[PDB]
Amino acid sequence: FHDLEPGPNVPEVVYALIEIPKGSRNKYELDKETGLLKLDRVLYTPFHYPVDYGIIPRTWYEDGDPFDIMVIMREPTYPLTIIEARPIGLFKMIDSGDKDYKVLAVPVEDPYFKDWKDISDVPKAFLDEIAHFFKRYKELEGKEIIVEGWEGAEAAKREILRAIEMY
Amino acid sequence: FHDLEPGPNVPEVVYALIEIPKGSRNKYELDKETGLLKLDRVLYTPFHYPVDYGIIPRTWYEDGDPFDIMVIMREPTYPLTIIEARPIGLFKMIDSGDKDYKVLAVPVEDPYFKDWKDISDVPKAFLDEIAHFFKRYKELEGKEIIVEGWEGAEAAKREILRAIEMYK
Amino acid sequence: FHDLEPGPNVPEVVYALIEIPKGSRNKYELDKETGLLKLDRVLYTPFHYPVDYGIIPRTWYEDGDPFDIMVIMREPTYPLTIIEARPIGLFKMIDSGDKDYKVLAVPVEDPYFKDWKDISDVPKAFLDEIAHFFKRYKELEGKEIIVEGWEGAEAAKREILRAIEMY
Amino acid sequence: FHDLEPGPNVPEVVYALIEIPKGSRNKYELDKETGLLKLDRVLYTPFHYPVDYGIIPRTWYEDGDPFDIMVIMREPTYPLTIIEARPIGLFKMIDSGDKDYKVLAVPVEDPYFKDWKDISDVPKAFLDEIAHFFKRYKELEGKEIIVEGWEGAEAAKREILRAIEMYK
Amino acid sequence: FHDLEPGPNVPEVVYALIEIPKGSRNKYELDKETGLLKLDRVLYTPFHYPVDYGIIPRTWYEDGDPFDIMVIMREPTYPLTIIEARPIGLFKMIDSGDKDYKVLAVPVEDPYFKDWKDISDVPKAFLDEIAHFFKRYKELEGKEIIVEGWEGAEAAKREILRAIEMY
Amino acid sequence: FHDLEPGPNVPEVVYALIEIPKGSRNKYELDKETGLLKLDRVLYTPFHYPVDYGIIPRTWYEDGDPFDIMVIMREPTYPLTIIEARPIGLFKMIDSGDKDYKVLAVPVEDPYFKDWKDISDVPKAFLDEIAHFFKRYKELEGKEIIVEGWEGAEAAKREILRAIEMY
Repeated sequence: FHDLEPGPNVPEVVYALIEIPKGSRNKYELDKETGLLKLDRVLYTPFHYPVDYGIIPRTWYEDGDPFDIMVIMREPTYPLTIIEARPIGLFKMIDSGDKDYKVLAVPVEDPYFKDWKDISDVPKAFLDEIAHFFKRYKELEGKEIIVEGWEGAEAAKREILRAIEMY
Repeated sequence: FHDLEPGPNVPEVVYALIEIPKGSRNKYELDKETGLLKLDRVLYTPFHYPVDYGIIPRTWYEDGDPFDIMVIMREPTYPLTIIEARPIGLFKMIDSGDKDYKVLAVPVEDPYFKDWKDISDVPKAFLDEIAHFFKRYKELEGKEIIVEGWEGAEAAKREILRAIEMYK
Repeated sequence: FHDLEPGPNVPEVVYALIEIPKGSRNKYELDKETGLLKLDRVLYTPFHYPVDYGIIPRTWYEDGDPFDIMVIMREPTYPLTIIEARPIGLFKMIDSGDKDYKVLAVPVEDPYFKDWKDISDVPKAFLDEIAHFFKRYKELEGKEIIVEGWEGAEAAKREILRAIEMY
Repeated sequence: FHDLEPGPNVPEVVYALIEIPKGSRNKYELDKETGLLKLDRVLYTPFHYPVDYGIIPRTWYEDGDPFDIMVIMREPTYPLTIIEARPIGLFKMIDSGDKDYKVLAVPVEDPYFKDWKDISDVPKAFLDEIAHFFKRYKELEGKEIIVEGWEGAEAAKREILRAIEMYK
Repeated sequence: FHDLEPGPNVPEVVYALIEIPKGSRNKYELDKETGLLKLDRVLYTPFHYPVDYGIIPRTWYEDGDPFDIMVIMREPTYPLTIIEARPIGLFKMIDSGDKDYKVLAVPVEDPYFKDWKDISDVPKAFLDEIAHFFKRYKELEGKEIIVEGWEGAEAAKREILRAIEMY
Repeated sequence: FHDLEPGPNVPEVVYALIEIPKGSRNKYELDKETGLLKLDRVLYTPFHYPVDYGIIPRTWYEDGDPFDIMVIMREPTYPLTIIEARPIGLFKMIDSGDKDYKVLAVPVEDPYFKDWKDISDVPKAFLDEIAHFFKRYKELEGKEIIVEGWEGAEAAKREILRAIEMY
């Protein structure tokens, strides 16, 4: 089952339940019916998840699916691992005509990112790398998405607080 | 960790709960009570599993252990992840008196194997490396294992059913 | 571990419930309110654990924390992997405030260590490589640790049945 | 490091000197003068090569660089190792004005691919992931690349010859 | 390296000829009488190099040895990999007998460090993680090292053209 | 080309030019016509080289092929890497009716094996693991071999000195 919480200070520090460790071509997903890790699909192209992709406990990103969070990690964690994350941005894209934003966060417990606190704290090539990833990783799956851009911490925190109360 | 079902439409597609990620030399089993991961043993020889090995939920085979399944995976998965596998063959092997059969399943969610529906679609070398592995991976342990051969998907599934029925 | 017999033989055949697989730089920890894997920190230096690091269920060690056990593995397992271990020694050190004793062990089901029963059977340098490890990993984090030395197997097996009963 | 020949019997089997081991995100090229490994660049997107990429010794193609070869390898090899590859197809792609074609070769010394003689033997998904990779792996860099398609082994080899003849 | 232009721009665009890929615990070295890769030693502690470690061809540094350069790479290369680097700093330390200065650099052809030119652009903790590294790796081998601190990019670029000419 | 030497003290310490790093399923081989690494074959079975397999510079194991040496290494080296090796045993087997012995050595520069100097210094499960490997790794290649056993250092040193003078 799951019943864990959104995290400590909330908009400030949040919990990140990881499903896909950086470097994976295999896209996993936490099962709601079981609570165990299940294989969603193997990316049709040689893309490797650029970050530790996961969700934030008990959040409701409109309808259904929890709010997804991308944690920058210098060494991938294992699926189903909880991370205390400091949001720093909001990746904004539209899939089937709808907003499909995601929280770009960073690890609290890794001094490397101690002074990282807002998109303008992340080299641009990286952001473009995460962006270029969602833009093409499902293309062979007959899906194309429209990318809008990013937003800083506040928007992130802003969306999180919401997604949570919406939950 | 067995409150889950044998999978989607049982015959044609089942769930494979992995225990051993491809390329591993540590042999992990799914603990009875706990459900958690258990270091079964460290193979006595420099072999690494050539597939993702695991079990089909809610199934019981001849010996008296879950029906084992082998999912051919390009990139290994983590012990305990669920996988929607499509059987394509049955591995017949006898471990020390026990009729220890295994299913050869492929990922439903990887196009690479889009046209791997039956044992006749698998490169004969791969099948060969698979039987050789079991044929010998225990030799040092003292257990001698005889290999019998292969059977296609239909067989695989016929056995899947029977295993499900034996859980009860 | 919420519930799990400490080990099937005691003294000897003990149950090691790994948290940090050898080779890892991410220091993981097990939470009791959840039972899920949780990222605790990221070693501030480029240090990688020299052994799988775990704990013995249903134990209690003087500081309140469980009983830490270092299993010596060739190929690292996965966090939450239950390993039937077998303590061949005890590593004495103090995180500066209450002694923090780790239990050096060897996995059964691996003929490789067939003849490993005391720290005397353990190559010296290795033993050292560990000593240095704790005597130096947190240092960077502005913290010190007093590493005395090692104690025998029976020694370890002593502090062990203590804690396994101390409940 | 090019005193070596195009390979055994040139058409049917060539040598492939690898530069990029499968699964790598760092792009390595074979330095002109030195011969030694050169970090060409770090791909701008989370792509990892899906094959062992390298060059056919003593060959020169249209653009003005060695004829490139792709060896499908289960377990990647080290940059600079030689491999006896068996072509089975030709990848047609145009990089910024240049007719940048590549050979699709398989290992002679891996039974797994025993029956991979032509492009029709390759799982269509794999071929698809291959073209998608080139089609986009440079997008961020500013270079836009158009993909043209595939041709079988005969084609591959016809081009191998021509490349050899252009070295001279 | 028997022969190879130190780098195409000097000051800046320098030629780094890696010996020990980041992540490695085997300390490799390049032999001049052969030019082949050679195992030099195995760090006595479970330390793994934090960066690809190399040297600048056709240089000479006060002790007779070449000029060491630490490139900061995301994915490690392979020994004998020529990387067009770019020194953003200088790491000052002394192996106890003659100062041993390393040259912290950043690879070009990796937009990620697009804006890395001085140690000020380098996350602090990281810089530290290195400092600790040398200030602690050989210790176990009954040896000490005096780690002062870091110096700027121009600082590094200075000691550099020294050695590149000192021949 | 190659022209390197057998090693330092000779029967005592020897050089090991590695072709196949521990963990490889891919069997490589140093090319005599080129001197570059070439792929011999990919093992027909999921065996992974148990050790760093290689050759000793300028040795003549009867006809042709250089004397092969197996170095025990806790972390694999890269192909074409030179290692100073301390012989400790002779693996004895017969392939096509002939002796096809190999030198089992150990790394000088890794304190872990400081006190390893003779087969009786290597856990037995390991020796049986190396042995079981050659016994079956070419079976699917229609070849079966006959395994005789091992011999200690002196035999090794004895065979090396010979193989060299024979060269």
